[PDB]
Amino acid sequence: VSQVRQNYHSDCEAAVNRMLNLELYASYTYSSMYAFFDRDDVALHNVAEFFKENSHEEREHAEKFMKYQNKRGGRVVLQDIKKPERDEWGNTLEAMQAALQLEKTVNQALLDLHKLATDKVDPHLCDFLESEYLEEQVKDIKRIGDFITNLKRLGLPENGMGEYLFDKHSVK
Amino acid sequence: VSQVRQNYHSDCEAAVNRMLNLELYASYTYSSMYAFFDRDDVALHNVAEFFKENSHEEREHAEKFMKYQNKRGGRVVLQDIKKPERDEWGNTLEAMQAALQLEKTVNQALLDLHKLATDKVDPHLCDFLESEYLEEQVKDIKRIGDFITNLKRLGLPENGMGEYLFDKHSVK
Amino acid sequence: VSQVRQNYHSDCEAAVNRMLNLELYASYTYSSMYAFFDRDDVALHNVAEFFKENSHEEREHAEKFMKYQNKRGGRVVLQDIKKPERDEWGNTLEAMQAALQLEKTVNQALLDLHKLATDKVDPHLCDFLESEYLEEQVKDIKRIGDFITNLKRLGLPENGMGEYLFDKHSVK
Amino acid sequence: VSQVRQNYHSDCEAAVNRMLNLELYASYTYSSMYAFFDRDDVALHNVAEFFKENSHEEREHAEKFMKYQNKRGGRVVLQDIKKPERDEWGNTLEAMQAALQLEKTVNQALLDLHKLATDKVDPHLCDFLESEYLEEQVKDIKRIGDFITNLKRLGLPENGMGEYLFDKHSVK
Ligand SMILES: [Cl-]
Ligand SMILES: [Cl-]
Ligand SMILES: [Cl-]
Ligand SMILES: [Cl-]
Ligand SMILES: [Cl-]
Ligand SMILES: [Cl-]
Ligand SMILES: [Cl-]
Ligand SMILES: [Cl-]
Ligand SMILES: [Cl-]
Ligand SMILES: [Cl-]
Ligand SMILES: [Cl-]
Ligand SMILES: [Cl-]
Ligand SMILES: [Cl-]
Ligand SMILES: [Cl-]
Ligand SMILES: [Cl-]
Ligand SMILES: [Cl-]
Ligand SMILES: [Cl-]
Ligand SMILES: [Cl-]
Ligand SMILES: [Cl-]
Ligand SMILES: [Cl-]
Ligand SMILES: [Cl-]
Ligand SMILES: [Cl-]
Ligand SMILES: [Cl-]
Ligand SMILES: [Cl-]
Ligand SMILES: [Cl-]
Ligand SMILES: [Cl-]
Ligand SMILES: [Cl-]
Ligand SMILES: [Cl-]
Ligand SMILES: [Cl-]
Ligand SMILES: [Cl-]
Ligand SMILES: [Cl-]
Ligand SMILES: [Cl-]
Ligand SMILES: [Cl-]
Ligand SMILES: [Fe+2]
Ligand SMILES: [Fe+2]
Ligand SMILES: [Fe+2]
Ligand SMILES: [Fe+2]
Ligand SMILES: [Fe+2]
Ligand SMILES: [Fe+2]
Ligand SMILES: [Fe+2]
Ligand SMILES: [Fe+2]
Ligand SMILES: [Fe+2]
Ligand SMILES: [Fe+2]
Ligand SMILES: [Fe+2]
Ligand SMILES: [Fe+2]
Ligand SMILES: [Fe+2]
Ligand SMILES: [Fe+2]
Ligand SMILES: [Fe+2]
Ligand SMILES: [Mg+2]
Ligand SMILES: [Mg+2]
Ligand SMILES: [Mg+2]
Ligand SMILES: [Mg+2]
Ligand SMILES: [Mg+2]
Ligand SMILES: [Mg+2]
Ligand SMILES: [Mg+2]
Ligand SMILES: [Mg+2]
Ligand SMILES: [Mg+2]
Ligand SMILES: [Mg+2]
Ligand SMILES: [Mg+2]
Ligand SMILES: [Mg+2]
Ligand SMILES: [Mg+2]
Ligand SMILES: [Mg+2]
Ligand SMILES: [Mg+2]
Ligand SMILES: [Mg+2]
Ligand SMILES: [Mg+2]
Ligand SMILES: [Mg+2]
Ligand SMILES: [Mg+2]
Ligand SMILES: [Mg+2]
Ligand SMILES: [Mg+2]
Ligand SMILES: [Mg+2]
Ligand SMILES: [Mg+2]
Ligand SMILES: [Mg+2]
Ligand SMILES: [Mg+2]
Repeated sequence: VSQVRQNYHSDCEAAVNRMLNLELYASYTYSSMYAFFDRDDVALHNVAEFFKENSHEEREHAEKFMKYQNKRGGRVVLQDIKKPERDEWGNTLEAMQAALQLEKTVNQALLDLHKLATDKVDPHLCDFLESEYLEEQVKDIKRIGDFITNLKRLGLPENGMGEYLFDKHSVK
Repeated sequence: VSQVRQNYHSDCEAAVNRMLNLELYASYTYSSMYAFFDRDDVALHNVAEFFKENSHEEREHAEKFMKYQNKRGGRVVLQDIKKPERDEWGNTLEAMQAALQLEKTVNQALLDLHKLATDKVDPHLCDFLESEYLEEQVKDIKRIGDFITNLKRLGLPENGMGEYLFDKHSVK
Repeated sequence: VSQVRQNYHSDCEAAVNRMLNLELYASYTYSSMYAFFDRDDVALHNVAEFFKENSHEEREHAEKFMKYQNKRGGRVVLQDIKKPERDEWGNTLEAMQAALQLEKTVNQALLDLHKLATDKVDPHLCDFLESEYLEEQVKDIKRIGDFITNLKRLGLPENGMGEYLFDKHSVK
Repeated sequence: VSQVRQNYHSDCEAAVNRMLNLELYASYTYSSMYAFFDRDDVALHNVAEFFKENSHEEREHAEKFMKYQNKRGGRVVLQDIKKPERDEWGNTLEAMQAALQLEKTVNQALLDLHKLATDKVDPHLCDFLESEYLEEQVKDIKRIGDFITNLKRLGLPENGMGEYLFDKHSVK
């Protein structure tokens, strides 16, 4: 019943709230990875800062969904932000593998929201996802995949010298 | 039979001409609102200038449809620009309510043209509407809705002090 | 057993993790207030931006506790970030009253952590709280109290003109 | 009997002189590490310069205690600066392990002086230690711990290539 609401299905409104939550969950997982790589017994500061920056990006993505919801006349409904799946992330390779799976989980949720928007004939929501989320996700998945290939080439997890070299030449 | 024409359905060509006319109609309605708020017995100059700027925006939107029509090899066909529904617009709240309904009428026509372009499998016309019209319409509807909420909060239509305050702090 | 750990009690390590969580909870509550004041049927954008900025400040406070934990050789342990107490915040006065109580809840948790650090004879943790958190909390509580006094003076919750005036002259 | 003396216990005056001596001892140990890494048969110049800079920092810390003593009306009493525990420091890992233990010895002496100042109700001396010494010590211990983690990852002491890489990418 919002005065601005036009062509905005209840199902899309709810799916935007769920997508908002998933972006916040992804942010929190990257915060955990930042804190792990900043541990004195891990101490890979460029890796830590890579994940801290990703945490900020995902929070920005969540805030853009809040703004979107209000622009369309939907109502932001928040739920708990679940803690990350792990308390410790092993090493740079294990963390990047977890980041790749997280990025693909977020991408699948964005693609599913695009399919719902398509089914409800919502071109504005389709354009928003295509213009503000789907290309960044493909770029992020490619970047992380490239890093995993390099970490395997550098002999992770066993090769500690390879892990050091990655921190000093791939994320400086 | 234009040498440039490719994947451009006659129905979409005609609907672009009708959409062009509606943009010119919207421009003319905003011109009327400008002239009303510039009356000596209305005298809300920042409100008048808000509507004058919207009149120019809608004329620009119409000219972009003329250029689009020619780029695709369609032919611009003009019809009369109907005078606005009212000769006088009451007060800032009544005018903003009329502007919200006008913006939603224009938005519905753009969404209907997007559905026709989708049915005729015209991705260029879909992209044009998504990239050049649909996001501006959502932003404009949100802005006007926000203003209506504030005018009601300020006690319009009865509260003349509230109307003055809006002119001096919301559209300066 | 961290190689850096010195004079850092397990109880203080755990209380820092709980304090981290409370800062994230406070951030999330301010995010909710931002989204509420950005609604088309609320539409107090300077109030919304005040709360959005507070949301960012509290996230920064949480990240500083993560860095602190690692500097001392403690281990960051994350828990769920609980959703805010309300889904809607009434009006500027109700939201500022909720913000004052939230700031005093955070302040009481910081004072309780300072008392634990005092009992465990941890001057570094005491100094950190005194230098990085306790003075900002007193300033924030004073600012919000001052705003509540002004909102009451302006006739909130009933006086919508007063609410408009506050948005346009106290948080611009 | 100094005209400036107020709330300055004899025990704190003596403990400041002992703390002064320990800072000079720490400076001298870092001087020894500088000279070791500058040897032609060691030749890790960035490591050498790291330790030379730490030697200067500790001398500055000692001079600040001399100034403090005089500000409070105590009297500087100097003792011999004992030569460092070792004449040669093995390799970058052995030296960093010795530096970590030295930093924790200095930190424990600062914490013990803070406890004495607390027992004698000397808030000025407490503030001085908290503001000028205790946070730098936590930062220094964290930095050295992080370096030790990286040197172990790089295969020290056996992996000479790892030692070279550290000199060229961690302390450049
Ligand atoms: Cl709708
Ligand atoms: Cl529709
Ligand atoms: Cl619906
Ligand atoms: Cl929902
Ligand atoms: Cl659950
Ligand atoms: Cl785990
Ligand atoms: Cl995942
Ligand atoms: Cl969905
Ligand atoms: Cl054609
Ligand atoms: Cl085709
Ligand atoms: Cl055709
Ligand atoms: Cl036509
Ligand atoms: Cl007619
Ligand atoms: Cl009329
Ligand atoms: Cl209309
Ligand atoms: Cl149509
Ligand atoms: Cl300890
Ligand atoms: Cl101690
Ligand atoms: Cl303990
Ligand atoms: Cl814990
Ligand atoms: Cl619970
Ligand atoms: Cl509620
Ligand atoms: Cl609270
Ligand atoms: Cl506590
Ligand atoms: Cl005295
Ligand atoms: Cl005294
Ligand atoms: Cl005495
Ligand atoms: Cl002495
Ligand atoms: Cl002796
Ligand atoms: Cl020796
Ligand atoms: Cl030592
Ligand atoms: Cl002492
Ligand atoms: Cl290299
Ligand atoms: Fe994202
Ligand atoms: Fe991403
Ligand atoms: Fe990204
Ligand atoms: Fe338009
Ligand atoms: Fe597009
Ligand atoms: Fe418009
Ligand atoms: Fe516009
Ligand atoms: Fe004013
Ligand atoms: Fe905070
Ligand atoms: Fe104190
Ligand atoms: Fe605060
Ligand atoms: Fe603040
Ligand atoms: Fe020192
Ligand atoms: Fe130090
Ligand atoms: Fe230092
Ligand atoms: Mg309504
Ligand atoms: Mg619904
Ligand atoms: Mg979910
Ligand atoms: Mg759980
Ligand atoms: Mg793009
Ligand atoms: Mg690349
Ligand atoms: Mg021809
Ligand atoms: Mg035709
Ligand atoms: Mg028409
Ligand atoms: Mg007629
Ligand atoms: Mg766009
Ligand atoms: Mg706005
Ligand atoms: Mg260890
Ligand atoms: Mg413990
Ligand atoms: Mg808690
Ligand atoms: Mg719950
Ligand atoms: Mg005490
Ligand atoms: Mg201060
Ligand atoms: Mg003030
Ligand atoms: Mg004398
Ligand atoms: Mg004496
Ligand atoms: Mg001594
Ligand atoms: Mg001797
Ligand atoms: Mg300090
Ligand atoms: Mg560091």
